[PDB]
Amino acid sequence: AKRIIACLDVKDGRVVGDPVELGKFYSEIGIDELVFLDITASVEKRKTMLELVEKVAEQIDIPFTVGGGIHDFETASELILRGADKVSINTAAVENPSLITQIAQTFGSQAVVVAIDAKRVDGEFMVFTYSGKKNTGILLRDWVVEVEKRGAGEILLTSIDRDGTKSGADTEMIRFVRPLTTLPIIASGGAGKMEHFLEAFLAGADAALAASVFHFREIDVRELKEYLKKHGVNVRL
Repeated sequence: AKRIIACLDVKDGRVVGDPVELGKFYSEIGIDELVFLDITASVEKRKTMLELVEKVAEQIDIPFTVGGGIHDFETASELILRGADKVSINTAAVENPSLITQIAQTFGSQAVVVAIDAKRVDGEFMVFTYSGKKNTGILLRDWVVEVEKRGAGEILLTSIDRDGTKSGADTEMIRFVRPLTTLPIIASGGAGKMEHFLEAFLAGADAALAASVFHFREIDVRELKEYLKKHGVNVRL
């Protein structure tokens, strides 16, 4: 049941056109799920994220994920109890793979999205943390397996190379990750036209995430659902 997810990068409660009326619009246009990525000053970060969950939960009935600087279980728990359906963790998850299990045991595995940012380094796929500032030296191959074994429910796969380029998704990497795990894969980064979405689902993606191409209105998601369904992709329309 392939999903079209819209990602909303947000700072201090604004998109980087508040996050709520924007996701409001997306819930109506036909978006299946939302993702909110907060880049707030860390001293106001916890309160701003909680407030954002509140206001989006008050008017949006489709699943939404919130992430970005979620460092422990208490932050994850309060964001879920406040109205979020899933949390995404990357850096805390990498530095502490136990955290996947910890969130998953209270909120189920389906409540834990692990965001994997990967990049080619010397011919190998490698996991990056701190928003692509740190090469962890961990092979994406090894980290994907461990992520599922720890109890994750979904993997948000972003190619740092092809992210924000509009020149197509990283189908070689999706195909690389696809035989390694069972979890739904959310491909993020690269899509700049509808054909890139089809290419992503053929690679093995269970869901497509785009941020810039939806906001700038380069792609309509009704049009895009029509298109993919036309060419055999099982989308909910």
